[PDB]
Amino acid sequence: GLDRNRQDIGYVLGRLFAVLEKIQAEANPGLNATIADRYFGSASSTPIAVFGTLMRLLPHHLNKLEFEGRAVQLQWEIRQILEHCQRFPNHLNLEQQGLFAIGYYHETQFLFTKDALKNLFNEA
Amino acid sequence: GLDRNRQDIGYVLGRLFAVLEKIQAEANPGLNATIADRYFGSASSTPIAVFGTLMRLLPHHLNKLEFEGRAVQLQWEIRQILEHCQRFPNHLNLEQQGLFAIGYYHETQFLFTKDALKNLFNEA
Amino acid sequence: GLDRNRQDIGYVLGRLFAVLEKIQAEANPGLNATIADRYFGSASSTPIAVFGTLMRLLPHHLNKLEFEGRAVQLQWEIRQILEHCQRFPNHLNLEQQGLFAIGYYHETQFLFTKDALKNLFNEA
Amino acid sequence: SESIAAWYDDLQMVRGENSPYPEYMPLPRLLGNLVLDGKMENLPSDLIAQITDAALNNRVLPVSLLQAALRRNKAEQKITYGRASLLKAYINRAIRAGRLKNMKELTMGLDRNRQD
Amino acid sequence: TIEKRYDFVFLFDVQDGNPNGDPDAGNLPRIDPQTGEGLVTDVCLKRKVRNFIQMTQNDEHHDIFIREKGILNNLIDEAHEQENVKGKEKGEKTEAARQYMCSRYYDIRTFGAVMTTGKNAGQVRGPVQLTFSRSIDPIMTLEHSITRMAVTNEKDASETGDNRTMGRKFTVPYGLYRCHGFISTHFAKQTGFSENDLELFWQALVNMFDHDHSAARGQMNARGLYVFEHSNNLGDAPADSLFKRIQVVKKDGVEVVRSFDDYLVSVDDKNLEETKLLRKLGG
Amino acid sequence: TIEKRYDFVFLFDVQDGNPNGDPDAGNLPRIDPQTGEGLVTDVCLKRKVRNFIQMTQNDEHHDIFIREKGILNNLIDEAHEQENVKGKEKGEKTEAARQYMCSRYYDIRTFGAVMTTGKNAGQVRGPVQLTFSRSIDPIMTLEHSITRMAVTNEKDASETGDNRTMGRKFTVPYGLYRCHGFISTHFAKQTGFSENDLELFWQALVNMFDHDHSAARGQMNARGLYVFEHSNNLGDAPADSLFKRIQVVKKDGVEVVRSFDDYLVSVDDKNLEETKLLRKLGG
Amino acid sequence: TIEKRYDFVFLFDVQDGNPNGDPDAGNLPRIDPQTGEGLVTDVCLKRKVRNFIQMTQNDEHHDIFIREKGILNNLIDEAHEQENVKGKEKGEKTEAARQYMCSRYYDIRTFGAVMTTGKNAGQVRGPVQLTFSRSIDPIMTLEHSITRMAVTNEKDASETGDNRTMGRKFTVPYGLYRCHGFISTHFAKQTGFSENDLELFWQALVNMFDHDHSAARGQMNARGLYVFEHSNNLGDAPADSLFKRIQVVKKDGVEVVRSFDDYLVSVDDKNLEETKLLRKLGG
DNA sequence: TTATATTAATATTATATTTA
Repeated sequence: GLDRNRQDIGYVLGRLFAVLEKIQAEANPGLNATIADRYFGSASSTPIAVFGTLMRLLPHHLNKLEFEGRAVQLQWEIRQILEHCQRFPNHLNLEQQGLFAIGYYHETQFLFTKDALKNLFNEA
Repeated sequence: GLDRNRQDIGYVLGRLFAVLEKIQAEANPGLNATIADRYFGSASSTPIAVFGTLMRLLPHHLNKLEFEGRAVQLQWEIRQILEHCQRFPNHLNLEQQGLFAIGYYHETQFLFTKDALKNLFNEA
Repeated sequence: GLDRNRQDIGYVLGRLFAVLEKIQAEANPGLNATIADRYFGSASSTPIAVFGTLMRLLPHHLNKLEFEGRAVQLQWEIRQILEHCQRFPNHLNLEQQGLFAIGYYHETQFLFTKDALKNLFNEA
Repeated sequence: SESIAAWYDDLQMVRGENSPYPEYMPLPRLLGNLVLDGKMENLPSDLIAQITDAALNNRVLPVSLLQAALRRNKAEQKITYGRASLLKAYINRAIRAGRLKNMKELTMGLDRNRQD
Repeated sequence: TIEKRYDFVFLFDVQDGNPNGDPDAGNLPRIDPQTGEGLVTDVCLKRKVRNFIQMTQNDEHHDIFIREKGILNNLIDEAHEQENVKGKEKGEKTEAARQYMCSRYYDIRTFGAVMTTGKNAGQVRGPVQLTFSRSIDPIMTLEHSITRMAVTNEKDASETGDNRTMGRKFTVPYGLYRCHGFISTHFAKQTGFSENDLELFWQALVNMFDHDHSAARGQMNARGLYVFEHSNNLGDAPADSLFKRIQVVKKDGVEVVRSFDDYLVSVDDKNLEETKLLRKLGG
Repeated sequence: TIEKRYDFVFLFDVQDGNPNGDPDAGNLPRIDPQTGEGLVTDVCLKRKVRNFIQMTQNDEHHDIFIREKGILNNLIDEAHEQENVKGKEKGEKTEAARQYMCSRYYDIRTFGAVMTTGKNAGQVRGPVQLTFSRSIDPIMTLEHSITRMAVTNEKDASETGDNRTMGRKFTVPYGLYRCHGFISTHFAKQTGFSENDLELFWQALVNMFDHDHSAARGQMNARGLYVFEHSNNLGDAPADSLFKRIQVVKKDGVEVVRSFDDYLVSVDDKNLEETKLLRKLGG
Repeated sequence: TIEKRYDFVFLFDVQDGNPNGDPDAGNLPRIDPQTGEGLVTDVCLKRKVRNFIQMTQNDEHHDIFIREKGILNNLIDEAHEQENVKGKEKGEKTEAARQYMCSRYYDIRTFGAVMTTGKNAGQVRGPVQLTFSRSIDPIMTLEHSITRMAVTNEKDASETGDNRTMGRKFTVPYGLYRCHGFISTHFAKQTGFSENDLELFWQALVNMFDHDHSAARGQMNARGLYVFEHSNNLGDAPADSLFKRIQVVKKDGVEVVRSFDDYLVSVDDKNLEETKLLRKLGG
């Protein structure tokens, strides 16, 4: 249940936010306010607002990732997502509004399915 | 009485709304207007309208969940539902109109059956 | 005289409509046009027509229920009914046509038998 | 009288207060609920001449009552006392003859039971 | 009376509103269950015609079997107070009353009337016979929950700090209902339904939605009235083979319809020219 | 008279309407209950063929044994006021009356008629025997509750001014009724039912729904008239071994039908030509 | 009353606010699902009209059928305590009460009112029917999650650190909603809707958004009110053919709208002058 | 022919997948 080549900017941004929070929640798993808890509200609606700051914020999570290769794992799928994101849309369309939540939970599943990211990375 | 792999977008959205309100009603059980009481009318008919906002609104309920692992429990089945939701449909089809209420109450049963979610999560 | 596990979609929809009107008639007992008086004609024949709207309309009755636990009582048996309803059928079959009225009055009896719902809920 | 008594006890049917219907309803007026509109065309061989033999002798009322009484029930679009009573007699004697196996004999009153 | 058998496809849309409130068994737009296609009873459009004629004609020989104060047996027992007071010999008395209220009521001439109710005045077959208008594509009824800032009854539930009566405004976001209708000359012989009565009926189908407006029904319009005027009293060709001429489909790529610009109303008058006149009155 | 025996399958559908209301069941369409499949009495189609012949023929030798003020004993007694007033010797007076009622009334010549009633006119079987029309698939009778903004006798008029008598409009959202019929030659000899009367009947079957329209029927059409004309006065093949050649099924992937485009009518004229014709009169 | 049928394209806009919260969708502006275009209900604008008339009139003959303490049966019973307490013979007692409303209540004179509720005061259709005002282009409902620095109740978290009940303030960042309205003299004459009442309605449309200001809807503006005045009780042109004359589109190269200057409202009065009068009250 | 006034109505469930 993840269309890795969907190209729906809402869906690719949802996927991107899912991996962003996956990294944040693997950077420090004990986290009061993940970017879902603090950024999702606009990441789903105003991707330009956060997703700029979400990637100020991303390399530092990739650093904080304990398993230094896991950082490559997750950064690679950030790039895989962002190939489909020619631009962070100013305001997510309403279709795209919902598809962002779709993407968040699709890509979150893809990340929490056991071998998926580590596998799918190894076919690149 | 829950087809977890139904793929009927109305039914998966009903399931999704059921878990969304389960989280809201476990976030703060003392709640005047759950998302059933304020969002269901269109979630059943115009899923793009709310279900975007329902998931602005979701990570904050997952935070407000007292049992921090229960948040993972419910978010996991949100993802399990959303694998079956390639998109929040603009307007739910009439078949899907009814299947949304079906999903709400099927998944609500699945959540209020005692061990079901905690079990079914542990087989993932 | 109620086969709670009948699985006859007409009968389960009749039961569902009976509890829906029970909630409406416990939401505001002083009611000019209950959903029997306004929806039953098609709920018995075109369940997709109303039963979508009947459950836009349901959480608001559950709110209007004065006894907040009575709302759980009735919502629980809505879920118990809807486990048997994999879909609101487009048009109720003629057998199912009659079984809807059967269900309405069977479940209406079950609701107006004194302790039945409050009991049967407590065995769940 | 044990055959006419059983005729007028199998034929007993509910009546309210000031019911215009006789306590024991006369056969010609009873058979007049089977007839087209007035009791002369009720078949003088399987009916008026055989209901009487089925009444004078406590025999089984012919199927031609269900058939005729039902015909008039859904033809007059109402069940006159006399068609209800005559059907009660038929079905009671069909039960008593083992011609209607599972069913149990009707009573005067509404059986707020009977599952039928 | 008319002498040519008209069979007309009357396409009418509802831009945002409740086309035909709905089954009264429910009140969300009258749907065909299986398809989800909206239905508009023939009697709903017949009432739009009736209201149009009632506002427009305001005339004797065009009365209607009117609104609320519409005890029909009053208007029927009124028919038994004419040349056929009683001298018309009950057999043909009802026929004379039937002719009187055909002549008087454009309603009855155009659409029938079960007048066999009061001082029985015959039944009229109603030359003009609209059918259930069923939307081309499933109407995606929106069921807009509205509110009222005012409770209706001084009930127990007209509570302290606010009197609200939420209520619901069901609406078809758009639906192009299709009303096959048949005008039978044989039954216009029995009412005197005239070519002028029929021109009034066409004027009604075209203009009756611009006048019967309501909060419930929103904006609703006569998107097309493609009549097939058969050359003769009989059917110059089977009615459905003519209604297949007016083939209405969603446009090339519109998944859902929002306006009449989302509907190719393809119309081919290629071979009906045999003896039919495809009079595209409404669009 | 006809010298071939015919067995026809007459597929006719109803799109949005009551094909044949069951008076026993409100007015909701006749239905084979234990299978839900709709029914349209043989008398219903015989009626619409009667209406068609009364519509088109308008001439003696094709009367209809007729509409409301149709006291049948009046027509029957007209038979006994003929060349056979006395000259036909009561025994065969009724037979000469049969021959008359068959000559004049196409209803009687084509379908039968129980005319033993008045000045007894005999008892015509009628060469043309339509069967009941059992819809191919369960008709999903919609029972559209409608409204009237008018009432009848000022006894049901409202205690306020708001008169209304909602009432109910049963419609079959689609039903492809299938009427097997039998043109029996042996009784065509009795009634004088000729190939001219039979061609009238075929026209009537094809065009009997283009003309008998109601607010009740909505839209009924004659989706096919496959006539098996046997070589003999006898039957070349058993009638049902023929009717199974017209296999009408719901198409591949339709949950339940909504138009004739949802039914595949496969006609198997492969081997019936043993001595016998199949003419697809209607479809 | 009024003698011209009007049809007005009432374009209004929401600058930053909730034009019409959807009770079914929280307080989100009613969107059209299929297109994301905002919907402002019939009754949202009708209520803005009512509130404006409540502000400006403060007299008899312009009562409002009213706000919070608005038990409507109370006003309806007040109608039945009038010149028609008992002199109006229940049949037309409701009609006389309905006329008392359609005198007192500019609400009911202008918009209908379902008054069949209390001591039945009739059932007013009301001339002016505004359609669901659908935004020209998809409203980008901005779901502004706001904070409140005080909890409402002693809820499950009115705890140590702070009292907060954040919630959301849904705002359309801009949306030029396009109401369609029809003013039918045929229902004015029923409700006594006067020409002066219609001018009250016009002033109401152009000024109701300067007064029903809220935190919810922020800044809202009657951005154009193009009224087509037909000469007749009947319409010179179809209502929709008139509403296509006021075509509103995003301007040259605006990807999305953040002001009215992003909207080009092209009126098309080139040919409506048949006998109509396009008159631009609001723009 | 008759008859012709409201049953029932108080909480289900609820503790972490993935991470070379």
